[PDB]
This record gives sequence, C-alpha cells and structure tokens, in this order.
Amino acid sequence: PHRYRPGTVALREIRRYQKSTELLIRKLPFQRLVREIAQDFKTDLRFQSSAVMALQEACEAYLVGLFEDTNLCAIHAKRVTIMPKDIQLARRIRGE
Amino acid sequence: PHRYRPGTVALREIRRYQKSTELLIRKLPFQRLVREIAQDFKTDLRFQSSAVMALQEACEAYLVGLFEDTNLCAIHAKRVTIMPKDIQLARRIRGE
Amino acid sequence: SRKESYSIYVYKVLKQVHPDTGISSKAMGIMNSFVNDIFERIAGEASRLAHYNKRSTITSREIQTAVRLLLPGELAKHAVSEGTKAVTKYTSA
Amino acid sequence: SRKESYSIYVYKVLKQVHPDTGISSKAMGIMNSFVNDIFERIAGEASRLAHYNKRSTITSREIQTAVRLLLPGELAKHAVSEGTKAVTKYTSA
Amino acid sequence: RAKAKSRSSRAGLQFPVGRVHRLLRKGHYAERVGAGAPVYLAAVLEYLTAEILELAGNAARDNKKTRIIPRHLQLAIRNDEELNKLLGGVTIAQGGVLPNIQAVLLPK
Amino acid sequence: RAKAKSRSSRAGLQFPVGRVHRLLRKGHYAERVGAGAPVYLAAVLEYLTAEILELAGNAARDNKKTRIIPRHLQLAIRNDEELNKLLGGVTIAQGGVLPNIQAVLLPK
Amino acid sequence: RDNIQGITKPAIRRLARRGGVKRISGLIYEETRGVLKVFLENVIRDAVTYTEHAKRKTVTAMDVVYALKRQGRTLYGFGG
Amino acid sequence: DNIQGITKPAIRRLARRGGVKRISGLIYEETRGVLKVFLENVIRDAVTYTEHAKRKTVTAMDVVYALKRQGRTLYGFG
DNA sequence: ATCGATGTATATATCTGACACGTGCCTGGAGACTAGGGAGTAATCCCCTTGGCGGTTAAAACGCGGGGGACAGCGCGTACGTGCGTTTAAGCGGTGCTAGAGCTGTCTACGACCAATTGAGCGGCCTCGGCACCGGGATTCTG
DNA sequence: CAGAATCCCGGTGCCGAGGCCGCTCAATTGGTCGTAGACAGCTCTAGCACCGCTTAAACGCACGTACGCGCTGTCCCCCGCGTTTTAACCGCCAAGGGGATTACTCCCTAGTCTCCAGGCACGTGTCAGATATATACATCGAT
Repeated sequence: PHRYRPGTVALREIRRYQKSTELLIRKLPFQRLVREIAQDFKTDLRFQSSAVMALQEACEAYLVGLFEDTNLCAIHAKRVTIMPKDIQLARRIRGE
Repeated sequence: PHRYRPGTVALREIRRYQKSTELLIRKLPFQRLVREIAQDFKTDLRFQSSAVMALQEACEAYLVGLFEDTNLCAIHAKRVTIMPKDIQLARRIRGE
Repeated sequence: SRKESYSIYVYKVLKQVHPDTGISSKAMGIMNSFVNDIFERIAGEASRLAHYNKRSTITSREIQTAVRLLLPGELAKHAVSEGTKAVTKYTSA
Repeated sequence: SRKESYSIYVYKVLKQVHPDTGISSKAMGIMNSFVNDIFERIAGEASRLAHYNKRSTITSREIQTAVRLLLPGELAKHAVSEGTKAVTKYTSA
Repeated sequence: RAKAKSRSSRAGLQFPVGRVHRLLRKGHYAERVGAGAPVYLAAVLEYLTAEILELAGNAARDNKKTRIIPRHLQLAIRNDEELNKLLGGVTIAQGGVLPNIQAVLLPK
Repeated sequence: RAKAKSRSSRAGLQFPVGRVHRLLRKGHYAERVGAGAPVYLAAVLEYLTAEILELAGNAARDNKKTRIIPRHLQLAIRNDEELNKLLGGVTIAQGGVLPNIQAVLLPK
Repeated sequence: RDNIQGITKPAIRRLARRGGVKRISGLIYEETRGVLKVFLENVIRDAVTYTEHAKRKTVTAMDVVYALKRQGRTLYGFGG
Repeated sequence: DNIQGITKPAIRRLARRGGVKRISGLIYEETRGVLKVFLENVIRDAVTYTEHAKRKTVTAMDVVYALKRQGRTLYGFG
C-alpha cells in the first residue's frame, strides 16, 4: 500500500493547526482539573460558565508560547528533536 | 623560564572581579559618550554630577546580567567559547 | 441597572472608514476593552506627572506628555497633531 | 527646605535587633528608599480593591487583602499576625 | 436660554467629551481637571480606534468576508510593526497564531 | 486638656502612625481613610525593616566588620529565597554579584 | 487525583504542532504536565482571594481577568 | 564617535564578573552596539521629563523615573 | 614524591575624616466638639448553577514494522591566551567665572458648586439575508 | 505517474445583526467666588573651563597549544497505519442556592480651633577603617 515518508504528515498537521482557531484540550477533563485544584483553597466553591473558558484560553496561549521558545533552543544545538533540557533552558532565561 | 597554562589566570581573574564592587568602565570616556548621545534630543543641556553616576551604574548592572545569560546558552551547545549567536539567542528569548 | 459602552461610537467610526463592512459582537467586545485599557494607561501617567511637579490640576500639557511617553514615535507624532487640532477648534468656537 | 526621612525609626529598630552594630549613610539611603517603595505598592493595591467593590473608604480589610496578594506565603502569615496584634492593642488601649 | 449644543459637535469629534470629563473626575486622578484635557484625550482615542478598524477591514476584505471577526483583528495587529509593540503583552480570544515555519524544517 | 501622647505609644510601635495617616490622605487614593489602616500599615513596614536589618547584621559579623554597608545588604537579600523573590527587579548600587562558577569550567 | 492524566498525549502533540515543533521526544509529556499545574495553581489562588474579599461564593470571570492582569498578562474579550 | 572609548579590556573585565572563561574575537563590536541601543532609550525619557519641567539641567531624579518606567528600579540615588 | 617560584593573605603601627551626640526652635500632631451621609441590617425576587438520563459516533488506546536521526570517536589546523616593552591620556589638585535653580511677593483668571431644563442613548422587540453545511467536481503534490 | 489530499462551486435554510420605539436621568446653560498659579525680581550654589604633573593603563608583537569543526559508523526509538473500545458531546427535564435590589437608621469620618513638643539644621570631637611594611604559607607546573 501507499505510505508517506516520516515527517510528510507532520508538516501537514503544522499547517492545519496554524491555520485553524478552535481550542485543543477536552473541556470536561480540564473542568474537573480546575475544580480539583480549587478545592485546596476553599471548600464548596462554585464556578461561572465563563471563568473556565477564560482559564482554558489563558493556559493554551501560555503553552503555545512556551513551545515556540523551546523550538529555537532545540535548533541552536543543531538538533531537530525537542528535549526536556530545552524547556528548562527557555524557562531559566525567561526567569520563570 | 616560568609560564602558567592557558585558563588558570582567567579563573583567577573571575575569582577577583566577583569579590570586588568598583566600577569597571572609565569615567571620563563614558561621560563624553553620554554628552554626545543627549545632543540629538536637545542642545545646551547640563548634567548633574550624580546623573552620570546613575547612568553608569545602570549600564554596568545590565551588561553583567546579559553576559550571565549568554554563558548558559554557550554551555548548552557543548562549547566554552561565547559567540555572537549566543547573545542574539538570549536577547530573542528575553524579548528585547 | 443600565450599562454604558462605546459600541455606538465605534460603529460610527466604522461607518466612516468602511461603509459596506459590518462588525460581529465579539469584535465589539474586544474594541470595548482596548479603549478602556488605553484610557487607564494615559490617565495614570498624567496623574504621576502632576504629583512630581506639585501641581493640583491636570491640563492638556500633562496629556500631551503622557502621550509622548506611552505611544511609539510615529503614532505619537500623529496623535499630537490630532489633539492639537481638536483643542484649537474647540477654543476658537 | 526641611527634608523628611525615616532614618530615626530605622536607627531605633537597628538598636533593638543589634545593639552593637552601626549603619553607614549609604546603606541608610537604600533603607530609606525601600520603605517608600513598599508603601506605594500596598497603598496602590488597596485603592484598586476599594474601587472594584464601589466603596468610598479604605479600611484594614483592604490593607490585609493587599498584603496577602503582594507578600509571599511565609512573609504574609507573620505580617498579618502582627498587623492584627497591633490593631487589637490600639483598639483595647 | 440658548439652545444646547454638545461639546463633541463643537470640537467635531464622535467620542463623548462629557463622559470622558465625568470619568476623569470620578477616578480621583487629581483634585482639579482643566477644560482642555477631555477634548485632547477624546481626539487621541478616536484616532487610535480608526487606525485599527481600517486594517481590520482590509483583512476582512482580503478573506472575501463582509463581517469583521477576531481573527481579522489578530492578523491586523500582528502584521503592523508599531501596533504589535504597543499591544505585545495582550492575548486576544479566538485570535490564533500567524503562519510560520522554520526554514531548517522544510524538506530539501 | 489632658497631656497629649502619641498614637504610636498606644499601639506599641516605633514607626509614625500620624505621618502615615497624613501621607494616605494627601495621595488621593480614596476620599475617606479609616482609623485602623495606618496602624496596620506601620506594623507591616516595621516587620519587613527588622527582618532586613537582622540578616544584614549577621552578614556583617561574618566579615568581622562593625558597620553595615551596601555589600552586606546585597548578600543578605540574594541569599534568602523569600526576600530575593520580592526584590527580584531591584538594583542596589555598590552591591556587586554573588560568587558562582559553573562546574564545567573548573579544571579536570 | 488522576484528573491530571486527562491532559492526554494527543492534546500535547496538537499544541506542539501549533507551535511548529516537528519531532517530539517521549519524555516531554510529564514535563509539560508539571509546567501546567504550577500555572493553574498560581492563577487560581489569586482568583479565590478576590472572591473571598467580596464575600461571594461563586467565582466570576472578572476575578480571573484581574488575576491574569496582576500576573502581567492581559486577556481581551471576557470583560473589563 | 566616542563609542571607541569602551575599550576591549573593560569589556573583558565585565565578562569576567559575569563568569565568562573564554571570549571570541567578535564579541566586542556586538557589545558596543547593544550598549549604544540601551543608552538612547533611557536618555530620551530623561530629557522628556526635563523638558516638561522647563528646566535646562538634567537631574538624577529624571533618570530614576526613566529607569523605573522600564522596570529597572534603582536604589541608592533618592 | 617534591621542589621551588608566585601569589594571596595576615599581623602590627600610624593617620584622618565619618559617625554619634547635644542644642535651639518652629510647624505639624493631638484634644475637644459638631454635623451629616456612608455603611450595616433585614426582607424579597428570580435566575442560573448543579444533578440526572439516554445514545451515538468522534476520539483515544494498543501493536508493529522499519528507517533516519542522535551519539561517540578520530584527525587537523588555526584562533586565542600568556608575557614583554612602549606610549598614551586618565586622574588629581588648584583657581576662577557666571549660568540658572530656588524663593518671596502681588494679583487676577480659572475651575468648583447649585439650580432648572430637556433630549441623548439604553432596554425590549421585529425581521431577513450572511453565513455554514452537504455533495459533487477540479486541481495539486507526493513515493 | 497513480492516486490521495485540498479546494471550490451550486443548493438549502436558519438565527444573529441591523433598525424602530418608549422614556428617564445625565449633560447643558447661567451665576457666584475663592485661591491656584502666572509673572517680576533677587540671592548665591554648583556646573564649566583651564593648567601642570605623575604614572596607571592601554597598545602592539611573538608563539605555541588547546579547541572548534568536519567526517564516518551503528543502533535504537520515533513515525505512520490499522483495529478495538471507552467516555465526550448533545438534548431534554428538575429544583433550589445564591446574586442583586430596596428601605431604614445610626455611628463613623471630615472639619475648625487651640496649643505645645517632636524632630529638623547646625556644631564638635574621637575612633573605625584605610594604608604601608613584613612575612607566612598555599598552590601550580616540571622533574
């Protein structure tokens, strides 16, 4: 059967997801995570429908920006594969 | 004859300058540079004696931190010599 | 309760710049946030400029200086001309 | 003409912590600017808290919340503890 | 008693000079507000609003649409070297990202 | 007319409650200022001052000195994980840097 | 609880694809989960602090907008 | 052209305080440009505050305020 | 195993100007009283948040074949560090000038506070055409 | 160069954006008056300029070794494709906790006047720190 060579599909996915605009994390799992973390600070809290959407938009923007910085750190070492030390270097220079 | 091996004097200088706190740039050449830059904004300006000292302290504190960041991104590439691309990467990740 | 917004003024400007184009509710909400952001930034710097000089009154000079400190070069260059023209015509009326 | 600084109170504290140590004028200048900085940060946040709730007055509740927002976890607990102790001693005097 | 005429009509602006003057008084920025401050601030806010809406409308036209949507505002701001500097720390909901791929990653 | 005594003496503080109350009213932060605000803020500022001075005084003894100088303040701040987080952006004149050399650079 | 495992491997890959990453090492997933958890904790602590000062019991979108604003990142489209 | 007054030995001393062991021959000209770009952004603000006050003498407080606006608070000069 | 040539630090004496304390006095904090509107309490409405069921396909989890990427080892050639002799101009100590920052006095143009009037713009309603979804055809690009 | 992926075109159809009406509370016009700040004149601090001298630091050269770079080999861990399964998403029904508002009234803060002591400039003097000299002992490179 016909088979695409390694990496041909990855570029197509990059183009697809850079051209789109929808959210990428599942809503119910994220909502349960948010309600779990909050329970450490105050009990019996309630959340508005828009607060979870605001938190999800902020988290996805943060992670996309961190991956953009990490890819430059990978290329500097002449590699293609990103590795944990690239994340640690980016975070150290950003001062996080 | 007598001669030290490459790198021992450099380490001794590192240990020297990290212990002291004096300013390292020449005062009069820096003052002439400040006078030359300000002329593009307004003519016949005057400067208090403490304004030049505040500017010199700020510039040296900035350059030391930039070299600290550049050395980490030099080591990450498994080199020891710092090069221009290390400065460029540090400044790009810092967002300046 | 009644809530104020800039939606009608943004729409009047849009009708002046592009008569045939329309705007969605989400874009209007973004524009309504951008206006309040810049308003608070300029009023903040104008307030700091007043206290550093022991003045009790905010004037057009405080706004002009805050504009020159906050906006980049070409934007500040044009905005200062717009504000000067508006104030001159208002006073001449 | 007459200036105003905290050097008296800083010296009074120093002689309570270390009655055998002195402080140079250059260090005193840095200690004097430190208090003005933190004072401005706390008063700023307290004003924002009052404005968001639509209140006309600043009270100890605004100061306590600003401290809990600005100071780290360990500094906040002690600062809040002695702030409440001071207020209780004042109100019971 | 003379017939009222709005201050915005005297200055020729679209934005409300009266509302801006009210907001300047209620915010406690200072104890006195001069008569020239609100006309200047209104003229500046109107200039920046029109400066953004023009680029957004051009982006909407290139996409062959008629209604402006947040994607067009993101494309307008991030393609201008001066708007992007003033609004660098701002994230716009549903804005997405600009297409960009590192040359090292493309095939030979 | 009883003999006057300071509010700081009633609260048991060294810092000036009256000066702080004046500075709050003169800043236009709000139209009204309550009675308890200055006592709370004075106690907080006194606490942070005493903590900084204690660490600087300990650093002075470690160098057999008897007078505190900016170097001791820098070493006191940069060696404490809490104070260093609060004062991360502050630059102290004549403070210098901490001694640190990467292990990769030392001799084999 | 196990709810951190709800951020599956495919979701992390999609996020990395939007950022232009072509090839991903198998150890990146646990690192990304650790990086995300501290961010959520920091924002939620501030949001709950504002909710408690108002004596409310429901957490609203404004508490989130103000928290993000304090951290130094501004969100447009939800209010303010 | 006074940028040449920032000599190579001074740059090396700054690199030593920062912990740099070995330095490439092209770092000097890159550092001069970086410093030249940094100074202009501070001086422009200081002069703006000086002009608003209608003074002719640039003052230490103008520089302190210019730096604080950029997020670089300096303690020691009042 | 260690030698010996360099380097950093310590111990003693002499000096000087930075720090700690006391005095005079003036302007800003404390005591006493009055007026009034901001905040605290209680009660009502109703809306939007939490909880549950049924069900269908979009999305995640698990296997496996193989190839192209990360990593270690080797050779080589030239860029940088260490040390010397020369020469440039920074640092310091002194004197003199005058530009302009800081202050006091006079006064008049500006903005704040009230009252009466009415129309600008916000909330509820209607509706129709911009957009999106389905299906089939045309073009591109890759192994 | 066969064929798998993306784009586009013609048809259907619905609910979001554009426009109208009622109406009430926020903005305008007119008047008084108190003080913020614009202008004129003076004092005297400290920023700018010039000179001579010593010697600290910058500059230019030689040389040799340690580093950066390019090439080769190999092996194992990512990617792409297929099948099974699990829990996300949509739509519909209940109910009651908590947000938002109104009406009352009381107690907290702002303001004016008096008066008196806290803390700000100024002057003095003595000892902590800076420096020169001597020397101890630790480290680095070759034998």
